[PDB]
Amino acid sequence: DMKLFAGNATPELAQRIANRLYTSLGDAAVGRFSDGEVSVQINENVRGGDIFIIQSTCAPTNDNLMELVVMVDALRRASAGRITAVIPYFGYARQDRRVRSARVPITAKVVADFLSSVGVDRVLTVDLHAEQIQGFFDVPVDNVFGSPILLEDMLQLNLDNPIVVSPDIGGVVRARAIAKLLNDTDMAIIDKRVMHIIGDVAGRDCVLVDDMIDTGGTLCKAAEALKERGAKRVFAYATHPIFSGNAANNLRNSVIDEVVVCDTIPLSDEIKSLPNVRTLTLSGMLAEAIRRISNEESISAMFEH
Amino acid sequence: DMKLFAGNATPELAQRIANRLYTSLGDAAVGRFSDGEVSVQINENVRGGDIFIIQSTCAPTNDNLMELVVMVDALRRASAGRITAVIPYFGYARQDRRVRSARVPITAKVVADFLSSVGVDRVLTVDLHAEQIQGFFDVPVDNVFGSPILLEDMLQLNLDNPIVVSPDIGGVVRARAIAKLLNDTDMAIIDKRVMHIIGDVAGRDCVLVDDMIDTGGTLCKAAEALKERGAKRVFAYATHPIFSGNAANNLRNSVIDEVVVCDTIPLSDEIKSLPNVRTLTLSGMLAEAIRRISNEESISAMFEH
Amino acid sequence: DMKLFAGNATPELAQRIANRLYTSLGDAAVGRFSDGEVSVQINENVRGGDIFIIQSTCAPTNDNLMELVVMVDALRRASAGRITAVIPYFGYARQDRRVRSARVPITAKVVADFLSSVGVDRVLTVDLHAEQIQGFFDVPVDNVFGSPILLEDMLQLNLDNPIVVSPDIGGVVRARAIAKLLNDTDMAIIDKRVMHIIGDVAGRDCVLVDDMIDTGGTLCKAAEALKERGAKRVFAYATHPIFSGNAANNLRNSVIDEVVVCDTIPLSDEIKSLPNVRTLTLSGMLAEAIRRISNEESISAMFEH
Amino acid sequence: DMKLFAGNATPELAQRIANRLYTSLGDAAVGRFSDGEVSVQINENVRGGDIFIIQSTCAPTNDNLMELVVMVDALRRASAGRITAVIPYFGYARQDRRVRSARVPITAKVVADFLSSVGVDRVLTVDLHAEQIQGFFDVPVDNVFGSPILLEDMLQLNLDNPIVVSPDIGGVVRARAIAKLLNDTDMAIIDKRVMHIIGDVAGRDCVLVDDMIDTGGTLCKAAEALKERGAKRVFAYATHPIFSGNAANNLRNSVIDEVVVCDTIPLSDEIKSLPNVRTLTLSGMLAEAIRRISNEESISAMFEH
Amino acid sequence: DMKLFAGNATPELAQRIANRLYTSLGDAAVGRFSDGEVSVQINENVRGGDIFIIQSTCAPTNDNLMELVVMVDALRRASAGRITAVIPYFGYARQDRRVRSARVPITAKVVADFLSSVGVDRVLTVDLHAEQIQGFFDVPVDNVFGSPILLEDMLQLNLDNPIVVSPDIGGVVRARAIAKLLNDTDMAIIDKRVMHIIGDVAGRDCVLVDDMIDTGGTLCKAAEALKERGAKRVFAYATHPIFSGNAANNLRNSVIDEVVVCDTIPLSDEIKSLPNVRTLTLSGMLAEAIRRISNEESISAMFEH
Amino acid sequence: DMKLFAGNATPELAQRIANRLYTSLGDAAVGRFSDGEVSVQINENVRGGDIFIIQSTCAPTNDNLMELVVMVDALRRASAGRITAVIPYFGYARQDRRVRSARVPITAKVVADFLSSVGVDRVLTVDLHAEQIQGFFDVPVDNVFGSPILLEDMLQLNLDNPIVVSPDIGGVVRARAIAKLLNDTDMAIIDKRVMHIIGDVAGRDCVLVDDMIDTGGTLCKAAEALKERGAKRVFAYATHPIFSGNAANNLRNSVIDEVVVCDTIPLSDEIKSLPNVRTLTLSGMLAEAIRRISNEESISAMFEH
Repeated sequence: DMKLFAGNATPELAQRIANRLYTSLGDAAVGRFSDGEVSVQINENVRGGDIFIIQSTCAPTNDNLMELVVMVDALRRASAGRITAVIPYFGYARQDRRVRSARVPITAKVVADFLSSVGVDRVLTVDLHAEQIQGFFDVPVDNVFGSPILLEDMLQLNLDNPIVVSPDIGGVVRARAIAKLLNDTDMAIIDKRVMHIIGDVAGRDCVLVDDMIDTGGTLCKAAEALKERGAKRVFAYATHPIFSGNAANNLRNSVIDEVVVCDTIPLSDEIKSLPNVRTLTLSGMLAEAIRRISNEESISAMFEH
Repeated sequence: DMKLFAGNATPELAQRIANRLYTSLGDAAVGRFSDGEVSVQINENVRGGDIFIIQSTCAPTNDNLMELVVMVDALRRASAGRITAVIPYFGYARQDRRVRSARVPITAKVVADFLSSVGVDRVLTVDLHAEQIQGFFDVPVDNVFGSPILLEDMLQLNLDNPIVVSPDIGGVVRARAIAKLLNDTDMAIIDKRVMHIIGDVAGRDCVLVDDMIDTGGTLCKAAEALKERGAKRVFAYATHPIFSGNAANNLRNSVIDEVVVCDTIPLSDEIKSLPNVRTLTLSGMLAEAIRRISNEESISAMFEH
Repeated sequence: DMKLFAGNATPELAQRIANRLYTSLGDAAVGRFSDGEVSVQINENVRGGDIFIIQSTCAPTNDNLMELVVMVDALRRASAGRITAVIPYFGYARQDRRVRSARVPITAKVVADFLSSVGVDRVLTVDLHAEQIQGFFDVPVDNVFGSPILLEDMLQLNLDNPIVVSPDIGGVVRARAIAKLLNDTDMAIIDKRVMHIIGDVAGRDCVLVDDMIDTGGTLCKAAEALKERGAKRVFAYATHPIFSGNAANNLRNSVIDEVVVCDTIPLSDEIKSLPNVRTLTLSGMLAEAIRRISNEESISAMFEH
Repeated sequence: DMKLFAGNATPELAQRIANRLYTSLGDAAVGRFSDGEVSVQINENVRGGDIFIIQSTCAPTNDNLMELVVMVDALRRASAGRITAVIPYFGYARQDRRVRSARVPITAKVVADFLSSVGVDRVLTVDLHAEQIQGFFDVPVDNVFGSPILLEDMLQLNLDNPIVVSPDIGGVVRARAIAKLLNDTDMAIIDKRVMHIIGDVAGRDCVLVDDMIDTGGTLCKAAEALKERGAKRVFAYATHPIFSGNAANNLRNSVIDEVVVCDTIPLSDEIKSLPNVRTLTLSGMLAEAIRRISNEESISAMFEH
Repeated sequence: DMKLFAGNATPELAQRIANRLYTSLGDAAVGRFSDGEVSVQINENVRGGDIFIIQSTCAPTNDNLMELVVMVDALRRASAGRITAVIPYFGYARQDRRVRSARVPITAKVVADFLSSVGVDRVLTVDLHAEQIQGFFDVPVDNVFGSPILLEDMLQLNLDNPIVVSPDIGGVVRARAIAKLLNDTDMAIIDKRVMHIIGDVAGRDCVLVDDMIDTGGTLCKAAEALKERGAKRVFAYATHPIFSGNAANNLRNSVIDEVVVCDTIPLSDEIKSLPNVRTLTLSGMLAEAIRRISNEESISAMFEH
Repeated sequence: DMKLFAGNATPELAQRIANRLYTSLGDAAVGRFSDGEVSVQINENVRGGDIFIIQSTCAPTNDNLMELVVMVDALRRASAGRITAVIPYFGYARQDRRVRSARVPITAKVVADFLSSVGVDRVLTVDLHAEQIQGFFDVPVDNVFGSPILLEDMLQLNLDNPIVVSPDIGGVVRARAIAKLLNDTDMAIIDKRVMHIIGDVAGRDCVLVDDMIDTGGTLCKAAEALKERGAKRVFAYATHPIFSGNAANNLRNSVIDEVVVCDTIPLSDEIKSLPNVRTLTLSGMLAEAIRRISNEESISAMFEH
């Protein structure tokens, strides 16, 4: 009784997930009216079904989120059994954007409350900030991780002497975990006092790890700082290729030799033109997670022995 | 303790209302981040205050609505006393858009629930469809009407022998009311069997009345149909100048001599270039309504003796 | 696991539905105490069952609605699995009753909220005003239509040259739909300027169509107006036989030759004494709808090819 | 900013309260439509006001309760500041009606939830069962007592040697309290094994005390049982004169010399014809309670030194 | 799909129930941090399962209740299907504790609301005060009774001429029911004017019945009062052995020959040292109730033919 | 109309705040029953008042939290106007306690929801983790900071050459802020690879800064690590003196010369016996914050020019 629907944010990823589930996307016409309002209508029978909506809240964030909530409402009024919102990238949840006024909203809370109000039953995201936002949901949240796929790709290319360098001081726990998993290699930290790199970096291959790349910026500066001191090659691995701002003149005019990202965001054409940017796929893991959520099997058993 | 804030949809109308209230707009920086997410921060002290947010949900509808709800959340977390959302045009509430699938959402209900969830205390709209949407709100809704201003402008230009013609069959009650108010003049109906005009139209001045103009379309066709039979001049009066689609080649290539609208929507530049389109202002009525809501005075006493 | 319960509004219709489902009504003693309060007690085991309550909110409206909500509460506290309220006629939902004070409640909203609060999971009505009230429910609403049965009875009696006449101007969409379905016959409108009948009516058989008959009134006046100009016979078809006020001296002292109604309201004895009033039955359609709701089958597939 | 409104249950008591507050009842037309649905419309301006609704939920209980909730909704949608429901007698709250099925609703809970849902802010009742029902309300409940007025009337008529006799075993705490207050007189209990009267009753004046009289019944039987053994006179004092069933042939064909009740229920004409039934008034206490609730003064200071 | 979890209040009773269900307690580490906060973590996979939590809210009440709600939250965030809270003794629900200030909370309501908020779906208690507290829950409550087991143990020891004596006047209904069930024996009441025992007690065996024993106190005084007049033996039967205060010097320094209680509370060691205190077990009835709740079978059919 | 109430967690701090407000604590008897349940009763009249409850949720956490929610319920049922919960230390909110099972509750969310459910209107805490927990509250939260008082005490004792050292890597932002405020002194970090101290520490006075001290532990180890390399004196400044575990043998058997804490937790006697532990007071700041919250003045204006 599992049915898959998709919006307009990630149609390719939705098609890949549908292919790996040996099914097809549902028949729903999701489009825009003349004045810009979201138009949604369901042409299938979804009564009592187990519905999954694959809709990342990537740029344009507001249109995608409105599509998501309007589809949820249309499916809830059509007597759908359970609605799961598969959101590969959760939009209004970034923590590294704080302009100092102290009178600011909590937009992740707003989005979580609106999702719960419109009728969402479950959430399945990828690499959420798994310390804060899971408390904003009154519905169960299944957070799956893109780290295993990125790490299994890291092990493929046979780095000389890998060292994991966190691009900043906030994200050192993830770097430590990846370093421990990756053959228990060495450890390094970039600190912005200028740059204060901590550890030994000389004649090695560095692997910067992050959950996001917005405008290059911090990653490009960290790569430059640790390549000033004779790092052989610099590989930057990220899960969410937001690539806003310029992010195409920052990557080209940089010393990073390869940026590896996942396919949670469509990765617009100008980035595709770059030669040193390669994208992985989360379709297999997301399909397995969807199948296990539908059948009430252990999601955590997918990531550990 | 009344404070006024504005977003980015209607900044001119908000400034006019603030001028007529002998006050100034509050200091809130409402803008966009690099990736398109709404950024809101309040630079004033709004603790215990009586806050009004002037934000029409016009095109682009989703960005404007997200600005509105994010401002409401930011003000609610800043210990604002009461939050009133002054929405001159309510976006996802049109009834004349029905594509036949029968599995469709009720978007006005979704917007009303999200407004109530984020922390809105009152709503003040202009010319809402005052039979359905007021039941979707669990907060009080003050619906003020743009009919008195349009009618007082109608009486100014000294029509030869005015006759009120409803552009379609759904909106005949409003046409009857305006005809009764306007010196108890004659009555006519356009019916789409082709066009089936009902009543006497010959050597008179016709005044089409509607609450909205989207793409010309129905109004242009009605004007052509009733000018086939020797109508002297045709004036179309509307409250909400949505003007989507073309709405600039429809108006120019038409026989309408003057289109009079209100200022609930910014009325983009290409429409401004047209010579036969003139806009009124609702700033005085909205300012009086805001002042009466703040002081708990009779709003209905503003429109009747 | 389907169980059927009934109150005191429509016991005959409930028995007919139970007969067509090859089952029997549940054992619940629904009665009145000495002081007039509703007494409800369930003598069956309804734990985990799929419960349906057949209770029209017809006159006396308040007693019937109180019976309905008290039965819902009694079944919800008895660990019933799902409760569906089959309401053939929704009571506080009429739109053609507006006395002008502008300070009035929305009673349909009140009833919907109270139904949702007491523990109703689904609603199944017949010929609701399917543009407004479905937004007042936060539970799914299945609106089934009595039009197919009335129309299939219309086609039986072999009208000479049928023409569909809407009794007023508000309900012209339904008349147009029925005219299109009924061999694509002609079209006519009654307008109250006196009566302003639009179209050709002479030597034909007219079929007035409405969703309700309260006191004769509008239908009797329309029949008189269109029989002034040589209409052969006049048949009035309605879904809800409210028949309040007099509605028995209006029908007898009228020129309508046959009034055909459905059995959503018990149709009290004085109306039964009339010879020109004949009632159809919705028991088959309601039984099929109940069976399809219980088994999660397509309700819309019942009404279209 | 205090305004008083009334329904159709207790219009005389509402008028008395309005007279003692030196004000007048608000202008609201509360009536019935042709089909029996409650019609409510507010002809006053109640924006920001402090509204009190005086509406007992006495027989007919369902119509009165529907009037109450419809008035509450009409006032809440008219931007009323605070709504207090003054309910002199709470209807669906009796505990001495238990038919043994164990699958029964809790109707007091249903009424409390519906009152809270429709928009009631406070409740002010008289002689509620102040151990259970106050937990069913999520709004503050002010329970005032009719005991002081009944007791001050008891002390007036100069009983020979008063003894307080509880009509049954459940209500012995109230009898003990009244006996302690009434000059610390003696104590007696009626027990239904036949009747098992406990204590000394001979040559004395007995004063049965209860919060309600439904059909005579228990009180008449207790009076007969304790007058079998030479009780001089028997006075029955109650707060709520429900007087359902017969309650007019039970009182006449009884040995009770005087039944004293309050005016929370209109006390229909046949009871008025009886000579041995006298009614007190709670209008003064209710007016003082309303005035103290509006001004945020101590209600409990009204009943104690 | 049934899983059983336990806290730290009643681990022995939970183990007995798990043994009678031919299963084992789930793997959850419920403990305390250094500062006293409750630590809970689930080491099993409970996705989609039917979870039961066996946790009495006995002394220490606050720690046990916090353990219960924290386990409920941990299981709800782990995608548990349905959570049933098996609470053999409900803590904040006693009615025989009223200190006179009239400004007091309703703690049973607070606990019920917090249980409903944290995510509890059903409640299964033993010998609750089944007239008030069941209305405080918006989730179904299954109240099972320890009376059959106590009564079947009463019939075992072959009393000479049993007479059921209620320890006070409030609990006479339960005493009457047990007397009717126990061979329809005689009836007696203890009344505190000193003690006013009602009925014949001489040369008989008395069986005091209560739902609770807190500090001896009332039961010890009643036993002394009815043994002043030549009662052969006095047996006190209770369901909840709270045994607070002293309750060990009251029982030893008393004339009660045997106190029989159930195992809803762990019955601390000093009480175990007493020779005249014997405990029964509710594990069989609770296991049957759990099995019937999981399989949606009639609970009431467990207690009657 | 401001009234102050206190529980049993922090009676001294509550008395100090009441003294600085020139008022007295309200008359509420907050105690324990025999079985350990919280007993609360209000002996004052709090109708319409502006109530503040000063109750830290410190050890024993569960008893203190239950006292808090029971007082809130008792005051809400007594018609209190607004209830503000002044919680100097929020209990179930620590983030540095993560045992790895991934099936764990979010206890801060549970406490926030229960506070909102029982009827709390506002929260005023001290040095909360101001990035996560403020989103768990649907009521406004006023987070005041103990940093200004600790820093003004730091500047008093005339350190030789102060350097701020963060005890770990998570809390480096607060250390950077305090270093910038404290004459823009130098910066250092302790990193646990053993200890990896970053920066220059030799012949200086180090000032470790943290929001909490639980068991010494991390702070003692950091002090030892940075005193291995010739630090003159080591001062540890904290806001919340939890001091659980041993925390009295860790501090004595350490090289820290002075531990300065605030008075949000009663700081039990064994810690008082230590000579090198000195406590500050937040009573002035909390009194000013309470006064400004009551009068709707700017709280943020208290901490900045």
